Amino acid sequence: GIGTGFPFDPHYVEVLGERMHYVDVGPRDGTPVLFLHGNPTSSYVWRNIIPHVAPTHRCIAPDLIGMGKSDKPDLGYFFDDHVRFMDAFIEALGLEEVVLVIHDWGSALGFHWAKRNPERVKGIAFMEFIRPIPTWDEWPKFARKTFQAFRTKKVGRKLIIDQNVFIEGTLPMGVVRPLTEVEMDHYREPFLNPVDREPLWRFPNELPIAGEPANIVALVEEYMDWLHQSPVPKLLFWGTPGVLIPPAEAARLAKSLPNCKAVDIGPGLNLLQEDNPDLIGSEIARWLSTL
Ligand SMILES: [Ca+2]
Ligand SMILES: [Ca+2]
Ligand SMILES: [Ca+2]
Ligand SMILES: [Ca+2]
Repeated sequence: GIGTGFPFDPHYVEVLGERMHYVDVGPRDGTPVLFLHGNPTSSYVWRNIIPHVAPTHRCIAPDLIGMGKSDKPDLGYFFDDHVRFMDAFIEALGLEEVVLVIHDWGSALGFHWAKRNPERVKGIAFMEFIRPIPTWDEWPKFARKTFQAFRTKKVGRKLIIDQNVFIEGTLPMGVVRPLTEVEMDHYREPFLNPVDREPLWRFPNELPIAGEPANIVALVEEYMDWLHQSPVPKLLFWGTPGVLIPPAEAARLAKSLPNCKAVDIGPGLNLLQEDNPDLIGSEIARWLSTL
């Protein structure tokens, strides 16, 4: 019922000497909409949101370096690595201003880029995004020991790299409805070879939890500082119970952030796109027409 196909012609562009894959549809009339996925997804996660937006706006959805159909160089796949590649991807497309639609680690990339380039951002729609997590008590109990293991020396790489737990297990556990075997094939494909799973493991180790990694905590705090000042139009989707963003936090941010509307998508964990793609895509399209 929720679409499982990926009916988008591949686009490729060389970025720092590495080929990155992206979706590019819609009319080049006006401001393009840049969709940024997180862990462990790809542009596949936007496949049922894009068709609501492409009738009126150009839609661009890259696969992060080391993910999706993009090349897979020997990197640490730290956040800093993703910043370098995403900075250069956006410059390769010869764009000017954009609207961002961002999720999970794609939201850290998007917010950090918007803070450094605010004249180029005409709106941000965001969901289940990277915020500072003061203590492990704010991580959902049902996932807490596993994410602590992900961040434990030796233990975490055995789970994520050798056993592929983030794809086989954490991914479906971040979706309320069951994922199909075709959907799982699309998500599993980039990571069928264990040596290619480094980004799946480095990302949970980059989460800003209880002050560490200090560099991530600092950068995320700084773009949240910017978001609390900037007049940029903001659209916050949120679900219950969520994962990164509990309902109480969405409610706080909908009052504190300027020019922000919050949208309740109903039941949702992390991949809100997979539980209510039609509300998310439809409401982004309505919101775009008011900018
Ligand atoms: Ca090359
Ligand atoms: Ca650790
Ligand atoms: Ca299933
Ligand atoms: Ca602050």
